[PDB]
Amino acid sequence: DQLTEEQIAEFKEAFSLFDKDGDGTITTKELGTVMRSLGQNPTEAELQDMINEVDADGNGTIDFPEFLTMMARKMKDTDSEEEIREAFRVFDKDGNGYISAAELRHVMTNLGEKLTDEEVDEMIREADIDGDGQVNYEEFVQMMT
Amino acid sequence: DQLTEEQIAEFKEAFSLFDKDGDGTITTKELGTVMRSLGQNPTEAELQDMINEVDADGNGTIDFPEFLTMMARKMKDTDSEEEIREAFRVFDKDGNGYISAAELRHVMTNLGEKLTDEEVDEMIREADIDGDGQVNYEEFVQMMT
Amino acid sequence: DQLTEEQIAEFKEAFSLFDKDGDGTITTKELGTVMRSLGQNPTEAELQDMINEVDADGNGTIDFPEFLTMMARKMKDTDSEEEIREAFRVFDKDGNGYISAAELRHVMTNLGEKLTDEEVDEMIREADIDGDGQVNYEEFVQMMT
Amino acid sequence: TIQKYWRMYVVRRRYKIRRAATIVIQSYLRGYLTRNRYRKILREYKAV
Repeated sequence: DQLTEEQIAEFKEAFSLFDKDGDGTITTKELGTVMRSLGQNPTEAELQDMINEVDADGNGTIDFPEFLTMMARKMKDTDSEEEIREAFRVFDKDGNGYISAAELRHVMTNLGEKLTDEEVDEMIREADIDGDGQVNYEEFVQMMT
Repeated sequence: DQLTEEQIAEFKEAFSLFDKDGDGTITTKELGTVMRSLGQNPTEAELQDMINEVDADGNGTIDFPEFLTMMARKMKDTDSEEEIREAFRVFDKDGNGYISAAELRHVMTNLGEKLTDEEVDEMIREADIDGDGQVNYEEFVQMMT
Repeated sequence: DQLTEEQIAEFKEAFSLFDKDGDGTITTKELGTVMRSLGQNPTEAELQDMINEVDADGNGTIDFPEFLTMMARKMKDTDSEEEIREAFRVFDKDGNGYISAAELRHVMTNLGEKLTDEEVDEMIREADIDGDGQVNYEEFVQMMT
Repeated sequence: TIQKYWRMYVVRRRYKIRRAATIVIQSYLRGYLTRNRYRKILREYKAV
């Protein structure tokens, strides 16, 4: 059941990493960071939807209860457990369950919300890639879960 | 594992500061103070688990051979020169070992097993904690020996 | 009653240097003097306690049986020189059997109840000390016995 | 759909690392403060 006291404590600790006065507010830039630190799973465009209620150019400020209000609705949304398999199904090399490294560069750096260079490095080191290559998506979903 | 004379002597070099009448037994609450004085660095939860590994009452008393029987079952390692360095590596300024003192004060008061205001009074008086500067972690570990 | 006739005689003989009238009563001013003479090593605060245990307003005067009762309060303590050899080990740099003259000066005049200027002068003269060096605690406890 | 999940994974991981590291540093510091009080008390007591 929602909102036993200890839930609010755990979520407020994660927020208290980012506030540097103790006034209960953060910059809008770190809203995605606190949310994903707790393992909540929104898109960039889904964060942008909320930020249009509060920010003049992407450099504003936002209270703990505003963040927690967005989180309260996102905590009833689905875990994407079916959705991530439907996504990876598209990028299989031959239908045996294995994503190609070539397609994966287009998935990282061209399609959708993309990834920046120094965190594409992270996925290359996670996958042990020194040339042409591949990865099983059921295993990779299990690892990202 | 089994235990040896010089280690048992060092364990009593801590314990006999607290066994004030030489009873050979202490009320179990003080065991955390003894073990931290002895150079192990466990959490409260690990002190509770090391009590759980011998079925013991935290509100009772613990005689010295039963304490040595716990030490022969001891499960949490907490003395390693490398483990504490791994913890500092994520706070490095550029890869040359520098730690921002003000940021460390913020994080240690707002995340994890947080420092209280009276512990900050004590820490100021007894660890000389800078509010303007920075410290290189290699020396800083060996200052806290 | 806690002393043999031989023990009572020994303590009465010594007490009769500080009682000066033979009526069986001492001034509180020499109470420390007679106890320190009769093998005891009482702290300043322990002399204060033992007087205020008898009377907290009083008259600066104590009966011989009440003095023997202060000796009885001490004589339970299993006091012997090996724990004193161990006391100096806490101030040894090498384990060589040696305390530095600087650390000894700090020990005597910063920590604890504290020796006075003349108690230091008197001890230095008796000890055959020469220069701000180091002093062997095995030999010194042999002299202190 | 993959990009949201990877953003979650790496941030959640770096939060766990920093929270664990913080707890380790707090534990080592409470270790030091205990050892300093022990060293002071012991010296005072043996000096007397």
